[PDB]
Amino acid sequence: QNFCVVELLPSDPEYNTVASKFNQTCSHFRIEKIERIQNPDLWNSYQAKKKTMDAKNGQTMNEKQLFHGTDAGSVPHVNRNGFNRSYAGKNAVAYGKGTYFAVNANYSANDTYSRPDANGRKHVYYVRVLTGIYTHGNHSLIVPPSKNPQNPTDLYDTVTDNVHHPSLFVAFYDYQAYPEYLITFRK
Ligand SMILES: NC(=O)c1cccc(NC(=O)/C=C\C(=O)O)c1
Repeated sequence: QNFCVVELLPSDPEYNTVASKFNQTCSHFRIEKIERIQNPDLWNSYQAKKKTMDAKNGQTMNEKQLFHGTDAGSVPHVNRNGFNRSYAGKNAVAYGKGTYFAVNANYSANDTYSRPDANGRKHVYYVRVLTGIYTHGNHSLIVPPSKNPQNPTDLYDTVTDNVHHPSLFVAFYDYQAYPEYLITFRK
């Protein structure tokens, strides 16, 4: 429930990694700051989920770093809780009801997701997400579908808009995502 926020200096390698990724598609924005969110209990629950996923998915690289735009007022909620059940920015559209994450930052930089606040600042997290093994989503999902109807325990881990060339992923569970970095920027 408790956490720390550490601002990255522009000259730190970590700053540059995050900024470079963001700027692949968001170079016309101006980055005001980049912070690392340190929430030990959330990190520990996320690592336990990764350890379980890594034990079951074979060679799959279960983790992706993806983007999530949100309004200024959701930042304290995400910082304490991650993208949990009460997170007001969960969405229910063509790929299911859950939390939506973008492969590319420009998608999250849309004003609909990273709403500019009264000072014009926009907020996009760069999030460790356990994408695991995924399939094509659909509007009815609140959890991902089962992989094999002949042994329906094991579900897909996430769903996506396009299995072989994804642009977004939907995660349905708490502790499937860790809000590692917060990028504050403007137009
Ligand atoms: N909030 C986000 O940054 C984000 C990331 C990826 C996708 C979306 N999209 C949606 O919330 C809804 C529908 C969709 O893309 O088709 C938002």
